[PDB]
Amino acid sequence: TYKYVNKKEQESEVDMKSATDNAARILMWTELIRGLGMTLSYLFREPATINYPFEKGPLSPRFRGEHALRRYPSGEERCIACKLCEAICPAQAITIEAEPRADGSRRTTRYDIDMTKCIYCGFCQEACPVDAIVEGPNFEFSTETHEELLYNKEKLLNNGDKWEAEIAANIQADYLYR
Amino acid sequence: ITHTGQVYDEKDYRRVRFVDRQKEVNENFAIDLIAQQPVNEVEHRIIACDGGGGALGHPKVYINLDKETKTGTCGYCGLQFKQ
Amino acid sequence: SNLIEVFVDGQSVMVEPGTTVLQACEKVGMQIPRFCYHERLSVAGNCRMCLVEIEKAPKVVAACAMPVMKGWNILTNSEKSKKAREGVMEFLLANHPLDCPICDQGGECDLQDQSMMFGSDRSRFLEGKRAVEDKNIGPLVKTIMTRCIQCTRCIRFASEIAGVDDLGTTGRGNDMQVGTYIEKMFMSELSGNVIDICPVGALTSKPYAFTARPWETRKTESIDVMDAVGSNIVVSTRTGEVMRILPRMHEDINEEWISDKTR
Amino acid sequence: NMTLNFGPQHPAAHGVLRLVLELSGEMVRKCDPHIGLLHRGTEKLIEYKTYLQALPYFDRLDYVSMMCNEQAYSIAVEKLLNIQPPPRAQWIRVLFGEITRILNHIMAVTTHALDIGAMTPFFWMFEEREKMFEFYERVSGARMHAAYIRPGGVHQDLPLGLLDDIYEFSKNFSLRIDEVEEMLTNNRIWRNRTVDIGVVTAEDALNYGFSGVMLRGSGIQWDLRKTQPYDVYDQVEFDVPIGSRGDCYDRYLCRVEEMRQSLRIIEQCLNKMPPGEIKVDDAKVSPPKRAEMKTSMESLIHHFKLYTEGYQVPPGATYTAIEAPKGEFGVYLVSDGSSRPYRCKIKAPGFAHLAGLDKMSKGHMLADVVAIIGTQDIVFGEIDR
Amino acid sequence: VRPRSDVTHKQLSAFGEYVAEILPKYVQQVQVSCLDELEICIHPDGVIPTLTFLRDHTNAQFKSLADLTAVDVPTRQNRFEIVYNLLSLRFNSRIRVKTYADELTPIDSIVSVHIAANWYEREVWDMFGVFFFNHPDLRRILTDYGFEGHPFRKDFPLTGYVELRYDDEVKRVVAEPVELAQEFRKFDLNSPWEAFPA
Amino acid sequence: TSVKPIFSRDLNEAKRRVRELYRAWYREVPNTVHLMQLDITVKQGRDKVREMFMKNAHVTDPRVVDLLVIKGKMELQETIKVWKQRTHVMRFFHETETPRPKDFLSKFYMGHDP
Amino acid sequence: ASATRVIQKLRNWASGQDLQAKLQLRYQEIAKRTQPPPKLPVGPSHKLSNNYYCTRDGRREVVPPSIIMSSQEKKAVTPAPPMKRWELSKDQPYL
Amino acid sequence: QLITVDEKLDITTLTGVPEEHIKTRKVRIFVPARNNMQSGVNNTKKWKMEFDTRERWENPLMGWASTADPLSNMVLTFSAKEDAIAFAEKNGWSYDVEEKKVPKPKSKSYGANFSWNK
Amino acid sequence: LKKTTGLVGLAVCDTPHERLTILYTKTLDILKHFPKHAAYRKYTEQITNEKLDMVKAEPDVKKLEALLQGGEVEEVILQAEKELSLARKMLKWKPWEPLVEEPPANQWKWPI
Ligand SMILES: COC1=C(OC)C(=O)C(CC=C(C)C)=C(C)C1=O
Ligand code: SF4
Ligand code: SF4
Ligand code: SF4
Ligand code: FES
Ligand SMILES: [Zn+2]
Repeated sequence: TYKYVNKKEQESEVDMKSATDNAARILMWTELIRGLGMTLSYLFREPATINYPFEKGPLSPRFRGEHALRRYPSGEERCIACKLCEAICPAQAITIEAEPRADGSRRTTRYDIDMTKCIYCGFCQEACPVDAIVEGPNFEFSTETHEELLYNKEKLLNNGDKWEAEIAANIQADYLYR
Repeated sequence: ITHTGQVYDEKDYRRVRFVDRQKEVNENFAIDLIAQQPVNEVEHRIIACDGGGGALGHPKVYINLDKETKTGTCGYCGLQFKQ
Repeated sequence: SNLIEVFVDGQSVMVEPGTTVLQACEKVGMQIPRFCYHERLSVAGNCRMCLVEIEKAPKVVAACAMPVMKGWNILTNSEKSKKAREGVMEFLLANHPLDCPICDQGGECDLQDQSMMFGSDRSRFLEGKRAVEDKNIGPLVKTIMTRCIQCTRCIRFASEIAGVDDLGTTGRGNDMQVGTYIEKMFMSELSGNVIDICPVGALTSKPYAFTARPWETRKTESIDVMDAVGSNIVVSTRTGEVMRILPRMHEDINEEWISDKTR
Repeated sequence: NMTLNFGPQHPAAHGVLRLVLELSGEMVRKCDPHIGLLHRGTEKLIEYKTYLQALPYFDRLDYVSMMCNEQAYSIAVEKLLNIQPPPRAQWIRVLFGEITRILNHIMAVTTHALDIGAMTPFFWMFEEREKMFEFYERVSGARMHAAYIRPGGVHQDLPLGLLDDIYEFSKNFSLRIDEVEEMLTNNRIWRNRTVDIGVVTAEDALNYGFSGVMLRGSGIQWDLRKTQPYDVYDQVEFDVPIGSRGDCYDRYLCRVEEMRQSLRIIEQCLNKMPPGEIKVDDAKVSPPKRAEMKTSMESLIHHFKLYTEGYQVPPGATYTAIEAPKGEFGVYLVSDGSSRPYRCKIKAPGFAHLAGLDKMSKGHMLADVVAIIGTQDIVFGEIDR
Repeated sequence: VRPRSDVTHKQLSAFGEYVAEILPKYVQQVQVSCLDELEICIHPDGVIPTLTFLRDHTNAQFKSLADLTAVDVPTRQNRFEIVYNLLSLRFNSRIRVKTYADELTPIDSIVSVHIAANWYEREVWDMFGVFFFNHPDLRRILTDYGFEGHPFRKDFPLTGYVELRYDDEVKRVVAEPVELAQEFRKFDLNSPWEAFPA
Repeated sequence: TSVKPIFSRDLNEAKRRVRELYRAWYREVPNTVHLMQLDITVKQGRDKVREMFMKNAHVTDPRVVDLLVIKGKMELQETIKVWKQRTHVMRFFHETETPRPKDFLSKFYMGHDP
Repeated sequence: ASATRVIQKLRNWASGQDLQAKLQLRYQEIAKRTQPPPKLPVGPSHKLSNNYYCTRDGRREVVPPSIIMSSQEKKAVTPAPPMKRWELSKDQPYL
Repeated sequence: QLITVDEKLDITTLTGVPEEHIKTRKVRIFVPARNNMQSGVNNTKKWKMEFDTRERWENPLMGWASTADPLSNMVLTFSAKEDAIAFAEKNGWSYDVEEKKVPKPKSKSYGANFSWNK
Repeated sequence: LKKTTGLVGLAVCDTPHERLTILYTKTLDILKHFPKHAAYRKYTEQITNEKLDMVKAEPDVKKLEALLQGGEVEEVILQAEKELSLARKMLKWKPWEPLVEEPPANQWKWPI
């Protein structure tokens, strides 16, 4: 099904009345005045902006935001170094090397997410079997120096501890969907 | 210092990085935090650790607590269970 | 002379009398999904994951153990021989403990892949699983044997390639556990090969427990210098430090095996 | 001819464009656009990445129509795997595909005006655009660059409040098009700036491979959404807005109509979205559900292999074209049996359009060229790839 | 499993024969994928002739060039596989004509047949190095002005050999041999087990 | 053997084209050093041209030579029709990079893999 | 909203439209957050019976391209049936 | 008409490779062996030629591996030994081909394991 | 009769039946030189003869547009002379000849 836009169905022959109406349109800028009315109208509408520090634009539970590594309620970090979070990262951001901890458990000696390399796809959130690496809600982590953006296990684990309460609520809300 | 005894030697220069800055480490260390949790005294030879929370936990696995001497430990949580 | 002609899906390959059905598929180029069959280990038939369908025959045959016969057509990809694999893989997986992110034979599993390629997408085992007590077989091999698919390749190697004759099956039913009855370590050279030969990650290497994961390992083919047999070996290096040395096959020198010292 | 380059920093240059202009006086006699300022190596990087981990790249080729772009890769990979997405997923892709064409057109119409000098239309619609991204963020977690449309099916089910919120946006959006409609469609100043500028004749448009609103604006009747119905575009009713003459006005008017026609398609999708699964049930192609991978061994093996290695699509090659808001976006994916692709030629509606700038901007002033680029809706991510 | 209509695999198949018959001097192979897509294969010399017949034949009008690309099979003697995908708005069908070109054996240019190719042919030269005779203005389009090497060739390193940084001493941007701080981890992904006869 | 000729039937005819390009570059070096305000000496630059034109002196095959000038011509066009700014041109001189010694003892003293 | 009637009337007029009916700012009409928990439906293939994958795996039942005219009276045939002319819309043919 | 050239296609001059990495890089054409871990043989089919390995020094700030060799991660796959050798000759890289070594036929029969005297 | 064709550049051609009959008869003529059993000659002659026959048979252009498709009649005119141009071009090309050269072996083997 098609539709002609800007196709004049027929040649309306000028009638004085028509001509006057048109000539008035050119002479007294009638349509231009129409446009001014629209903007005056909004001037009276409530502005949609938010006080950025005081009010925040709404983000729902799946917002990917900033990486964090979670821990079991007991206190044992969730990651067991299966290293498929490294395998599926599209940007090669996550670097993981592991060795059996003294307890005998499997754990990662080094877990480094290069956030400048990361493109926040959220697949790592997807891939983890124990769901140790999660996309945390915080988006405000702008840093003065490039090195700060590179994150080792201690920053991510600390990021995990700080935001665990909200991360748990967010995962709680969206897990049925996944 | 860190979880893995990562401590720059007294002569290493990456210590310059920490000059005038905090070397980020976490007081809460897992090796210790799991220890605190007590051994679960289950009464069945084989029990399962779903990870706590089912889908919100870790892949389900069954542990054989048959060895009387030792206690089964979930390769995931580290939680220990004894018969 | 001594050249029967058997058809693998009508390809008229010709094989010496004595060749098994699995071997007939190999020369055409097809590969029967197999567990418990290793070229240099005796045929045992334990897994029955290789069931194929010779044409005009009531039942499917065991590839690795069936002497081929004249005329037979293998029908390896026949609807039937796929139910005969879609239904075996159902069983191996049913009693299997899903700790694939613990099993360091993660990408080195002939049971996930043979499951991702020749098996089903789901499970129907709503019942409970089993668990087998682990064993301290030694300081080199970590036997997390709840993983074992009772494929008896260890018991063979430990008897046929190496003359240890220690590892054995113990019991019957679904609690046949293939571990030393009394806890006597498997101390012998040629010991570490069990790791490489167990397709499951039940018993794997204890030093290389959790240092890596195979997709990452860059593999450079080199020569054994520890001993004068000069066994061929592959040095698996990640980010510039060697993580593992595992055998690579040289018919004449080390045919898929390497010493406990040089790995 | 006083060679002058439209350097990148200039706002009208879309950030990266070095149009070497030869100014025969103010009249410009020749343009030699020097693209390449945003070539990222998108198609040599994809060869080194598995099919799922290359999806994200397709959200960054045209960065103003993310999901429609990732519906072209998803359809391609799906063809090469002879798998089809479940019924609910196909409606969701059509629902998100039209939200993206409204999103691209708000981008194209308002930024064109920003270049010409009308500043208010951009602000009114951009507030309506963040209303829309929210829909992306609420369904995928990313305002833009979602990764929601997956090679097989889509990734996660719609949250339980999205379709009501999409109705409320679509219910009131048309007045918003009506409002810039009044402010920038009859202004003698717009018409003069846009009418009779960059006229492209019908056969020339086909020969230059324009294939888009540029094809439809001159009267050729071609929409890959009705001609070769991909996904469900066979079960939704819409009218292609064919223009008559080809001036940059007729092309604007067509873009404003497609926003209106997309509201008609979005309405149908909310009214008729089926109950069902959002991703095909073959664990071999689409990853197993979180509960299943944590309770069934066959699912953990399938999750481990899919995330670590890949789908391993069967060897073959396909060119799949979908009507992206800019025009025909096509992926020629050549595939060996491996889990990672061998070649992925992204046909960008835009490589062809920018070539036409020299022919279209003929006998035109420095100012006309600003309108000529604006009416091609060119995003240099797609052209540079 | 995708729905497949054999109406197309028959229509397209027939057309393939029609093209082949009409242009037997150049058509080497004409196949229809299982995905209902035709792919006439032509000797490189048939570039001009086969396209023109498709652009201007009443029973096969293929007016617009969807794309011109060149896969590179290093094993193949003729490395590049120039592929031209065309669309027929009249018959609502697409066809692909693919030829083979080695590094120093140029292909003819079709800018005459379709001017769409003016840019894509420059793109193929810049990335793969195939040369197109009779091209109006062949010159690098996507790569940097001084770039050395053709990037999409399978034999070109991803990271490349040169990277840019600003040097104060010389107060100007300056190439240096690439030094990467985390090399691309080359995960080996192929599984040692095949999937089907194919 | 049995190759098709790209543009030059034989090394002889091909060499003709190289001569032309050399001339072109030779005549152009001075202009560039002035339109780009490059801090180099025309003589110096002209030697560089010679360097490059000989770096590929060994090529014996006619087809390879022909492409080489096509490519060479393209570079000139980017430098006379100026689309290549100083950063691009000076790169030819490898001014910032530290030269590497080729003496074995030198390499031994510095790099694991020479 | 929350606009004194007069401002609204001026607004509606200057714009020429009842902008009040369709305000852009959202007020208590947007889906409340914490919508109820979702129990999503399991699709086909989850049957526990007659679910053999071999009977549902289009991935590799696909075959190598069919080949015609390999190098190694008759009526004319088109790429496909000539296309059918699109028909003018009926809700809004023009404009 | 075609012209005659006996010169081994060498196109080292057109490829655009830095001089150092064309004269100091040895590539090996080999058919990949099978990690003994798995028994599948689908990765021991096509020949591959791989450039010689180079420096991988540790990075001071994060400890990540760092490499200065561009042709390191590049492994091209060639279907036959003849074609791979050709690639090395025209690109000018040195080559040292390794013959494919395929498992020799081995005679197996379940009956043997039950032999009266083995 | 019509005011204008949908396509922007194309212009209404009065005497369209006459213009088509001129072009169609010309092509038939040029094809007369093609080798006798040449595939292009037999195939295009069949298409062109049917097109003329219909153009001769139908005196109403609107129904003529329906009978040989072509959308607007003006397009059919462009397609016919485009074909006339190619017919002249192919006579020079001589594509009816056998394959120029067989593909190098393994040139078309995709799994690689
Ligand atoms: C909508 O098209 C585009 C613009 O013009 C309106 C641009 O300005 C720009 C960049 C503009 C600036 C300075 C933010 C981009 C990227 C673009 O895509
Ligand atoms: S996936 Fe989850 S668990 Fe496995 S390594 Fe990455 S983070 Fe640790
Ligand atoms: S063996 Fe280890 S890896 Fe293979 S399946 Fe069982 S657990 Fe997963
Ligand atoms: S241990 Fe490995 S080899 Fe021995 S039986 Fe269990 S699985 Fe087979
Ligand atoms: S391989 Fe056939 S029985 Fe195990
Ligand atoms: Zn646990």
